[PDB]
Amino acid sequence: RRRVIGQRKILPDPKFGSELLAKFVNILMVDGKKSTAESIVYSALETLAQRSGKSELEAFEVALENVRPTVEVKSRRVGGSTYQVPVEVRPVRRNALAMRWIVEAARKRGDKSMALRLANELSDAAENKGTAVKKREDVHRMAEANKAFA
Amino acid sequence: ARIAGINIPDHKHAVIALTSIYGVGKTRSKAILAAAGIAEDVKISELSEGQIDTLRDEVAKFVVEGDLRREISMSIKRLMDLGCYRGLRHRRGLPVRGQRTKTNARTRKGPRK
Amino acid sequence: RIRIRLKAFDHRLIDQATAEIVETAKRTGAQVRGPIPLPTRKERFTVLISPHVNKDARDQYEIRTHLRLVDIVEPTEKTVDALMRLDLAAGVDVQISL
Amino acid sequence: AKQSMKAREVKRVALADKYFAKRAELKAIISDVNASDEDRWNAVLKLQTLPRDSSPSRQRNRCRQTGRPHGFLRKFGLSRIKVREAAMRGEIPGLKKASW
Amino acid sequence: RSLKKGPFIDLHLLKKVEKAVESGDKKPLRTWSRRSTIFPNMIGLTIAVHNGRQHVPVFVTDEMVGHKLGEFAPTRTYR
RNA sequence: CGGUCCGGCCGGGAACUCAAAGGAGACUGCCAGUGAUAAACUGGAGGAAGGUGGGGAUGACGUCAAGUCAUCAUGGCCCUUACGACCAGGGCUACACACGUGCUACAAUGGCGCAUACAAAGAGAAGCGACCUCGCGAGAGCAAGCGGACCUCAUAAAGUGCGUCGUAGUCCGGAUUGGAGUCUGCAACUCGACUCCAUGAAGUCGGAAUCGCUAGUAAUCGUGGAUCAGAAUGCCACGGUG
Repeated sequence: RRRVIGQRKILPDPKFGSELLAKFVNILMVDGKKSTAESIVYSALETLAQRSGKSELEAFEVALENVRPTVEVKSRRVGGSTYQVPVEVRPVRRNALAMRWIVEAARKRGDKSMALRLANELSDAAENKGTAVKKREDVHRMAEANKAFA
Repeated sequence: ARIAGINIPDHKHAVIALTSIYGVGKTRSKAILAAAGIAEDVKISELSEGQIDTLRDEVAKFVVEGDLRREISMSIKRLMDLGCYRGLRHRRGLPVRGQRTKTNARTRKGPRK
Repeated sequence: RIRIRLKAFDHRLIDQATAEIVETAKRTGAQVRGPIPLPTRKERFTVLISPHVNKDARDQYEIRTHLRLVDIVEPTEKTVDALMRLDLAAGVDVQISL
Repeated sequence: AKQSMKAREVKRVALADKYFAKRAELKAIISDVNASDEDRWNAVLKLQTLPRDSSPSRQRNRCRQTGRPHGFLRKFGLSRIKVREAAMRGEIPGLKKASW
Repeated sequence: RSLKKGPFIDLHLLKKVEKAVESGDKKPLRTWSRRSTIFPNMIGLTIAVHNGRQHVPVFVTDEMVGHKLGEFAPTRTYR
């Protein structure tokens, strides 16, 4: 209902720096061992800077600029009428949604080493080359007509 | 050459290649290496042909090379004439552990037994 | 030469028994070390909450077993001769060692 | 449940006192030929092999108000289904309530 | 492997054997101690065992020595 | 603070910790706004803690006119050389498949080799059993400490760090196997568990559909104990990584 506790404000880190980098080392935590991601954070960028971008300073800026959700899609009904509806996303966490879509695919794909499973994912993310994105776009494209209502 | 016997792996050190063959697993791989006098660290080129395979009696503490498996089916050809449980269970198609009939047999006889 | 033990199941009853021990053994000879409280062996005693068809909930009871050693230093057997005769009310166990 | 247990207890407590409870350390010397030159064990072995009914097997103590196979509180002797009127009313020393 | 204490039989069955081997003459026996592990002298005796309904005759040979009377035949025969 | 291989150990001592108890702190009290300046919310300060303080104990008449006589009692009908009860042998892993609930994998941030660290809570005298042997090993011996803040069970794992293999129905995974051993008991052939050395099937995150949530929670890795002749990944407690 309406209460619900107030949603959290997260944190930065005194070494990892920004709130998103402090999220990167804490998201998709499994088995709780809490020493695995601190060798993978800002460590896939030196090859990215010679594969799908430039410098270790912009290699992750461009990844969250190529992966940029601007609209969400969801069902909406009003009595005996149902539509798939598009809604604009709020900007404040927009780049953290895009981050999640990369770090999960390195877990859901099982090919060679973990020293490859994320670097190989990021080099397509920095180019907007994600899996099945043509059929993903085909839903948002179909829902665009429902901003005209009935 | 052919340190791994029936199997293909050869770009590998004897402690992971002279394993799972001819009635041996891996339990004594360090001991036979220490009989040859070889260190387990750094890769080797000064090991001669058949050299560690000359020391196999350090690990042959088992019914190696089928010392039992060259008889087991004939031991069963006598067992399957016996008027006892362990003989009956070798002359009618019946299990001796697990295979509880209250569960599905899948393809052991096919749909409806 | 000798030492004592006191056991109970209640914090106020073991005090009510300590009040007798200091009065029965620690005045002649006068003995001055005060009583340390010691651990109470805290545990939950548990049984199924209902006698029929429920096995999901348990009834919760608090168990403690208190200990006092009180400390004695006089070596004579006379130190305990009255404590092995006087009250000490019902609900406590005393023990003489060495 | 039935009230059938005492008709077994009366024979099985004596069966245990004669052929179990005082026969456990005996096993450490009864078969030893180096620990005895005197003939003392052969005859009591022939006695110890006589009973064939229960003792460690086929026999469980069971509760006293009802011969139920389980619910006996080992360090208390009571059944957990015939104790609530005493437990609640503070009749067992040292148990406390409520909320902790 | 296993066994694990050699042949062992009920002490009533030991008497039934003793009576038969000493008489030179065998007569039909019916027994409920079907879990008895047969002695080397039990061969050829006239014996039946309880199946849970009736007694059924069992034929004892040198090939059965060291086994139980429940090892002689199966218990489930409909399948 | 005085002595001291520089250990509370010995003179001594509660600043700290442990043990238990008893007091004190917090109250929407104070402020600013909002509100028939009513009755009552929202936000702030100060605080270790902020708004039924946080969290438990609870369960208002009734409802299904629910289940339970086999947890404990009991009426009436019904059974009597018995449907009662004294025993032994057999049934419950009997089979065509479905349905409920769980366990271990399918890994590669993993697998293997090697080196190396810290527990916490519990139980315990024909007991818990040290140090030490004997057996590949389950276990079995010899033989001190201690009736438990004492001694023993007993060893923290995950991790750490260097080499090595390299998404493969096999390299990982372990079921029905092949062999010899460990054990209680009247006895484990058939219905029980453990160990050692080879072998080896399925397993490439799962059908429709539908189920559960929120910080020390999910997931993850160590320990004890109850039940008990003998045996549980079950049940009940303790702790690390989070």
